[PDB]
Amino acid sequence: HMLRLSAPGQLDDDLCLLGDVQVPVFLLRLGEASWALVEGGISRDAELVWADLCRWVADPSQVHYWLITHKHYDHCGLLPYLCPRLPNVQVLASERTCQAWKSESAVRVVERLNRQLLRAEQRLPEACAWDALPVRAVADGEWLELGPRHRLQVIEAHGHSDDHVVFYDVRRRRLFCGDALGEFDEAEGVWRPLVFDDMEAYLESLERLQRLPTLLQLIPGHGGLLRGRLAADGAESAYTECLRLCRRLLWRQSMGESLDELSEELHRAWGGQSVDFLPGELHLGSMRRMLEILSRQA
Ligand SMILES: O=C(O)c1ccccc1-c1cccnc1
Ligand SMILES: [Fe+3]
Ligand SMILES: [Fe+3]
Repeated sequence: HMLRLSAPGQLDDDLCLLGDVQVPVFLLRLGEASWALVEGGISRDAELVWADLCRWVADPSQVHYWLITHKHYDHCGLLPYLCPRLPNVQVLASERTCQAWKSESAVRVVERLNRQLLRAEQRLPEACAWDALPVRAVADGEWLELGPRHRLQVIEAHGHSDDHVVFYDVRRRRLFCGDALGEFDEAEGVWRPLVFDDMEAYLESLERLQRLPTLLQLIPGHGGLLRGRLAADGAESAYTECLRLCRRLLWRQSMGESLDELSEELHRAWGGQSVDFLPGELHLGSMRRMLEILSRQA
């Protein structure tokens, strides 16, 4: 489809997709000798993303920033493995996201999930300690002056998770939105909600994002770049899909169903898209957690 760019390589004059479209790392060209990365992928893609990076970046000491939307294992798994190969990089993440990397228990969960995704006999490169990452915490509303023609605003966007932020390039009307709008359904063209921490926060983040100057390019955590009407309408559509799921939950409960019934149906209808980077137990359990959240707050 012409409104979804979903191939590795160049996406715009300044922007490339590295790795797999399902868990991509974006590469911004900031100048002749300066680059940034956006989103932090899954650990097992280290050599793939590194190889792709080196096709565009002849000297990786020119990689100066790495912007991170949130602490989930599929959005920061590359950091310890590519860190050592990027001697000038500064990781830019929220305060709560940075805090997660200082927690032994939180780090354990991330490492276990990423290691479930290794192909057999696959060995990972030498890793920085999670608590030694070259991180700089960024605040809600902060302007990241990345280069002469790259200025991105941090916007708090809690709900999917309690640390989540998005990054807005107003010059290009371009929003890196992480998972805050949900998972874009490639077959049907609609947003699937991903409410895994707080429904009220998730919806209020979408209300605020809807107020941004009209979007031209919308870049979520999975699936590529959305443009045209999909970008312009994305936040509003994500919000109305979340409400649709609430009504659906209420309708079935009112017929005496357990949360497990709609959970299995959502896993069946939606779990196939992420099967290659998400353990299926996690998808089904995530569907259950989401319905538990919607059921409590509705
Ligand atoms: O956030 C996602 O990308 C996602 C999408 C569908 C199902 C589960 C997750 C998820 C849940 C928890 C931590 N990581 C990922
Ligand atoms: Fe997530
Ligand atoms: Fe994700």
